[PDB]
Amino acid sequence: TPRIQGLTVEQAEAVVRLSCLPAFKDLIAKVQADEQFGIWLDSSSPEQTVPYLWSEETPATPIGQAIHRLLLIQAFRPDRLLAMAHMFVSTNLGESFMSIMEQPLDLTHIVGTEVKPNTPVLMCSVPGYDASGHVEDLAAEQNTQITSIAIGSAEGFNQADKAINTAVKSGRWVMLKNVHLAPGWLMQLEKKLHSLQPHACFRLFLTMEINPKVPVNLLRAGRIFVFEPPPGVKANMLRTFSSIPVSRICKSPNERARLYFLLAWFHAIIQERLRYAPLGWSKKYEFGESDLRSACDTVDTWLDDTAKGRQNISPDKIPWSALKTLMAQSIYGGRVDNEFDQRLLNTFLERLFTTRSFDSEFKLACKVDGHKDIQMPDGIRREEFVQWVELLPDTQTPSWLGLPNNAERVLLTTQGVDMISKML
Repeated sequence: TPRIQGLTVEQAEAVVRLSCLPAFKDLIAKVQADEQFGIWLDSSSPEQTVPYLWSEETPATPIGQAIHRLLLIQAFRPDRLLAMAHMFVSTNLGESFMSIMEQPLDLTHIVGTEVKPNTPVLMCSVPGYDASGHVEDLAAEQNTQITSIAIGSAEGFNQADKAINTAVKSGRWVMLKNVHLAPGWLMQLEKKLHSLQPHACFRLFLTMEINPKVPVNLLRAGRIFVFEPPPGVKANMLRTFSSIPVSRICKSPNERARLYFLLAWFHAIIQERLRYAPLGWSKKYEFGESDLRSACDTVDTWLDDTAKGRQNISPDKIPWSALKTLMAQSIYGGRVDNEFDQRLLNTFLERLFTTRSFDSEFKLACKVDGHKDIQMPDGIRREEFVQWVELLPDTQTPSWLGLPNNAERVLLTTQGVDMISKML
């Protein structure tokens, strides 16, 4: 592994890792002859501007050029490997091959026609996301009665059996909540379903969170439907503001809405900071909806005790140290194991939760991309806050979190080496 100027040791190792094939015998010579090679290495999207580095004697096919680009990128810039696998499959299978999935999933016709009656609609949902909105939208759009139930008891078992016996003849779209908590009942449902003769309009939605306790034969005979919470600080804040009711945030005093906005921003920034582990947190915790609910109850009761029904209080009147200590030691620092992670949560709360965050000068996230800054909306109402989070920029660098801007890059290169291993 030599030290090529402009190439890292890993890049030279990957050059050796591909250099057993006659397309790139003199790839070191080609790279050292390419003057704009460093500029291309610094490019934001190098896939569309791959320089001519493959050497051959014949006019190569577009698939050959695409795989030459893939070879060179795994040599040099492995971060863009997933996006150029996207355009590589676009090269040899059409650009509209995956254009349905870089697009919100059209569930309606697919579940109405492409799903067998005897194959239940496996309603997979990652924890933290609830997909009952989709089945409610479907039920509203066909305008028929739907029995959405929660399976958590023997009475729930009996009602589920009665509803299944009704729906197997009525042809109904029936959703069964949190079925992953009863693996034995799920096994019973599957082994009955394999012998069932369902209606041509009857399908079962099995809303589950990711657990390895599910029946493998149900996964055999199931129409899997995996969703995710859409990535984005904006998406997390909109989800938080959709879950939080309007009355609770509009209730007096008028700084309660600002405190809830601070809570939503903090929860969104930590939850988005989970997905860039290990640099965000040293391990993946579960900052969930119950954690947000505990935080909301804490701030609600402490602000109620402080204000005692006052329609306005001073920015210095708010128990900032009380909320800081409750967050860091009981709400979100309880699951924190390492003291380094505890200190990190403390520094988040020191920056965010303070009395200095009620003026126009303060910034929610300093040095976004080194030059831009984000400032709080000065409105005092939930409508103004939700308008500010609607009108946020679509771009979201890791400096929004506080991670350096190359956090997305290191996540991409870890995803690329995982792509290599998973396809191996």
